Amino acid sequence: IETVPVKLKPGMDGPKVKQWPLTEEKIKALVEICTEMEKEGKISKIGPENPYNTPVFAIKSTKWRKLVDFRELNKRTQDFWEVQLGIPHPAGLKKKKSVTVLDVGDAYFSVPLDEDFRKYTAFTIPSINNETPGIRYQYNVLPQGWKGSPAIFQSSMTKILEPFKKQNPDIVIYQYMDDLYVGSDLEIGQHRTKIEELRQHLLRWGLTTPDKYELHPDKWTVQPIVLPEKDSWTVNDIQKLVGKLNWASQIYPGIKVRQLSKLLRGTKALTEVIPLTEEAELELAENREILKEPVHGVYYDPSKDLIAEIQKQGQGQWTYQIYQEPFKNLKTGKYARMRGAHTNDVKQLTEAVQKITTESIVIWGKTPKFKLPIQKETWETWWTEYWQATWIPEWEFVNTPPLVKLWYQ
Amino acid sequence: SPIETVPVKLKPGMDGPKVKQWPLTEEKIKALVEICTEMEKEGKISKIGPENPYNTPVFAIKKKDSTKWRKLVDFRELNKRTQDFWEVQLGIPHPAGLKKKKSVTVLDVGDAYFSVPLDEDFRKYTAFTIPSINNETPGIRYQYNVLPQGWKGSPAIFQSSMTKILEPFAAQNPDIVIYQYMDDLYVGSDLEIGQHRTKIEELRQHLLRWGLTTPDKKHQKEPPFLWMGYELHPDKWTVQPIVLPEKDSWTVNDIQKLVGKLNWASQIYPGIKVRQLSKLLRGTKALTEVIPLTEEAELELAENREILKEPVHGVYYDPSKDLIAEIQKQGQGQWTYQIYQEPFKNLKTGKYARMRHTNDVKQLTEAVQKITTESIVIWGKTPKFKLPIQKETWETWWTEYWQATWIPEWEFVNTPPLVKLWYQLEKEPIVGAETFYVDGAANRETKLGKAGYVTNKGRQKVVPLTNTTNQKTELQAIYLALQDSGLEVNIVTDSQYALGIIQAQPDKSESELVNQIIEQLIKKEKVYLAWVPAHKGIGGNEQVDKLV
Repeated sequence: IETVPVKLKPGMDGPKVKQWPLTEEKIKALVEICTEMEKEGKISKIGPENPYNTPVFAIKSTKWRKLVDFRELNKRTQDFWEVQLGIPHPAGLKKKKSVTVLDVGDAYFSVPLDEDFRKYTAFTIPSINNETPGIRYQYNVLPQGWKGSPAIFQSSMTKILEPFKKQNPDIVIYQYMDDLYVGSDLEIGQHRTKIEELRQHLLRWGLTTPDKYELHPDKWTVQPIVLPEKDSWTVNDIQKLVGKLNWASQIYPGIKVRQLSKLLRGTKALTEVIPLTEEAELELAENREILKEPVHGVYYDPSKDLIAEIQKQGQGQWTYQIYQEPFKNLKTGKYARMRGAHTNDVKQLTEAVQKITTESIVIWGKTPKFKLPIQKETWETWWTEYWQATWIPEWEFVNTPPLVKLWYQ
Repeated sequence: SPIETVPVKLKPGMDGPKVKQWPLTEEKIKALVEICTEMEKEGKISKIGPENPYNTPVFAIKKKDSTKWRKLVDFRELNKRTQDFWEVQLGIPHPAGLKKKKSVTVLDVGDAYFSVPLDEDFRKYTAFTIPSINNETPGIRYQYNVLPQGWKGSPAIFQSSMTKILEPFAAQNPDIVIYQYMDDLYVGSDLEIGQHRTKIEELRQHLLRWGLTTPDKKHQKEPPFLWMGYELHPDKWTVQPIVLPEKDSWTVNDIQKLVGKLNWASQIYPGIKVRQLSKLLRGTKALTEVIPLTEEAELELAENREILKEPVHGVYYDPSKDLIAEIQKQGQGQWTYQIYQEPFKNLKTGKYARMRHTNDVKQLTEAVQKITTESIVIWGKTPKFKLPIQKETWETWWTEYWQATWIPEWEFVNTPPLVKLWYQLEKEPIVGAETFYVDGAANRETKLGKAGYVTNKGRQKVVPLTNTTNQKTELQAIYLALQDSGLEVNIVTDSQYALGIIQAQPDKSESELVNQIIEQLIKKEKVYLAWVPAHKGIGGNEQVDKLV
C-alpha cells in the first residue's frame, strides 16, 4: 500500500548513536534474527553513504528478542508525530479495577515504511575485538520501538477494534507503542475471559499476539508518610522525629515542632527516656493528621516532563516518587521483589524501572525520566539482562546519596 | 575497476568547490603535467571542457627528496561539503583477543583508493586545473574517476568495496580468516604451509582480477610483525620496545609523552605506576613550563625503569579455556590486574586509578566494572574474578550501600593486601557512653574559625582555628569530640556535610584532617554519629551553637 510520508523537524538530522559492545552470545542471537528478517524483506543491508545509527540489543522466555533503542529517533520524529499524528490518552484507564497489557507489536511488520525515511532507521551488529567493520541494516517496514509506528498504524487499529468496542462499551483500550492496555471492572475471572475474547477477535483479523500481565490501578495513590509509633520515646527518638518532621515541612506546610523542641531543652544523654508533655502530645497527634491527607495544589502538568526518583531501602525493598517540580509528588510507591535470594540489586532496580514505567503509562500516557541510584557503567552493561519491555525510558544516574533514606520508609 | 560505485551527495543545500588555483613555480608546472598524462592514460583522471564551474587547488612536492615528484590536492574545501559517511573503524583489534593460527599473511594493497571507481554524478566536484605559464593559455582542466587521496568518503567507500570483493572468496574458503584494516589484509588459517601459500596466491589472483595489487616475490612482512606499536610473534605478543628518555629537565609536554609510553606498556608489563607522574600535570595550562620532578615522582619513574628492564610477553586467546582476571591493590587509589587463562602467561595486564575520597570496597567494584567492560570488547565474554576480599566483608558493604552494585562470579584470594571495612558506625546509640554535641563555624572573609563540643556530663571545649572554611571546622569539631572521649562515644552534629563524609566510611582522603578522623574511628570501639537540624532550638545542640 502507499506509504505515509515522514519528515524530520526542520533543522534536525538523523540519529548517530554508537553501538554498545555485546557478548558473543548476544551477537550471534542478533545475526540469526537479522538473517531471518532480511529474508522476509523487513530489513536490508546498506552501504557507507548511510551515516546514521541506532543501538540494538538482545533480550528475552528462551527465544532471543531483538530490542532497538529508538530513543534518539523518537525525539527527532515522534515529537512532530505526537502532534501531526498523536494518539489521545484516556483519563479513565487508571480507574478500572484490572488492566491487562497485550503485546501487539507484530502488526507493524506488514506495513511498509516511507522510502525516504528508511535511512534514519539504520543499525549495526557489532563484531568482537573490532575484527570486522560490522553488519549494517535498515528497515523496510514500520519498526518496533519507533513511536511513528503505532501512530501510522493507528487507523488500522481503530478499524480492527471497533467491532469489539461495540459489544463492550465499558472496556477501555489504549495503545502505547507495541502494547494494548485494556481495563475492565468485571470479576477477575470474567476479565480474564474478556481478554481471551479480544485475543481471538484480534487473531481472526490477522494480528497474532504471543500469549497462548495484569495491574490494578485502583490502589495507585500518593502514599502517606509514617511517623514511628513507640510506647516510650528517648532523646534520640525525639531527635529523629524532630528531624523528619522538619523535613516534612517542605511538603506539608503547617507542621509545628516548638512544643517538641522544648522536651529537649537541656543537653541530655542520647539514651535518656523522656516522657512526652501534655503540650507535646498535642503536636504528635496534630502532626500525624495533617500528614495523612494528600497535599494541596499538586496537579499534573502536561507540558512538562515526568521525573521518577528511586532509592534503595534494603532487603529487596525500593521506594520511588514521580514528580515534575520538587516536593510535589504526583505518585509514590514501594516496589518489593520477593525472590528468596534468587535476585540481586541490578535485577531489582530493573524490575522497578519497568513497574514504574508501566504505572506511568496508564496514568499519564507518557514515561518519566529516571534518576537511578547506580554507577553509570554498571547499568549500561547489565540492564538488558532483565529487561522484558519493548520501550526504553530516558534515564540518568544519581551522583550523591540521600541523607533522607529512612524518610520514605 | 568493474566495482559498483557508491552514490554520493553533497550536504543538503550546497554547491561544488570553486576555489582559487594560485599560480605555481615553473619547474613544478612541468612535473604536474608529467603525472596527469600517466594518470589520465591509466584512466584515473580525464580532461574536461569549460562546462565545469568548480575547481580545487593543486600543489606539488618531492618524495622525501628523491626522483619521482608527488601530486597533492587540498580537498579540505570539498570535504566540508560532501555528506557524512558511515564512520570507519574507530578502535583496532587487541592482540590478546586474537586466536593462535598456524600461519598468518599480511597483504598490503597499493594504490588502494585509486583502484576503486568514483560515483559518476559526483565526479565534477573534483575538477581541478593546472596553471598556464604566466597565464598565457587556458588551463588544462581535469577531474577524478577514482577515489581521490584525502577525501572525506574515500576510506569508507574503499572499505565497503574491499568487503564486497572478499565475499565471493570467503564463501569458497570458509577455512581462512581475513581481517581488514585500511589498505591491509591479514589472512590467518590452520592449513599446512603448502596449502596456505596456494590459497594466498589464489586470493591475490582474485583481488588482481578486481584490479587490486598485492605483494608477490615475498610477502612484504614476516613474523614478527611490527603493527600499530605492537610486536606480533607466531606464538606470543608484546609491545614494541619502550624508550624512557634519560633527561635532567622535563617539560609539561614531555611528561605527557612519557605518561603515554607508560600507560601503553602497562597493558602487558605488570606493576607500572603513573599516579605520581600524572600528579604533576594536574595544574597544567602552558605546555613548556619546566617542571621539577618531585622526589616521590622520581621514585615511581625509577621503579618503572626497573619493570621495563627485561621484556615480557602475552599469550593469545584460547576460546576453550576459562577466562580469569585477578586484581591487586597497589596502594593509594591505585589498582592493578592481570587477565589470563594459564598461570605463567597473561593475556594482558592493566591498571585502574580512582580520581574524583572513596573507600577500598567501592574502588574495587569500580575496578571490576572497568575490567568487565574491556573483556566484552576484546573476547565477548566476562571473566571469572579472583578478588582479595572476604565474601562476608563484601556482603556487609553492598547490603548497606545506597547504590545497586552487581557482583559477578568471584572467589576469595588470600593475597595481601586485603580489602576490609576498617570501621563501622553504630546503628543505634550507645548506653553508658558520653554524648558530645559538637558544632563548628568559620568566617568566609577573614578565614578565622573555631570548633568545640558540649557533653552531657558537663564537659566543654572550644578551639580557635585559622585558615579554614565553614566546612573544615565541621570536621574539626568531630575530631575534637573523638580525641577527648572514651572508647565509646555518641556524637551529635548539625552538619550534613560532615555526616555525609563519615557515613561514606572512607579509608583514605585527599585531606589530612579526615585521615586523623579515620585513625580515631579505628581506635574507638563503638561510635554512633547522629544528625539534627541546626538552629531549631532542639536542645543539647542549641547550647553548642552559642559557644561557637
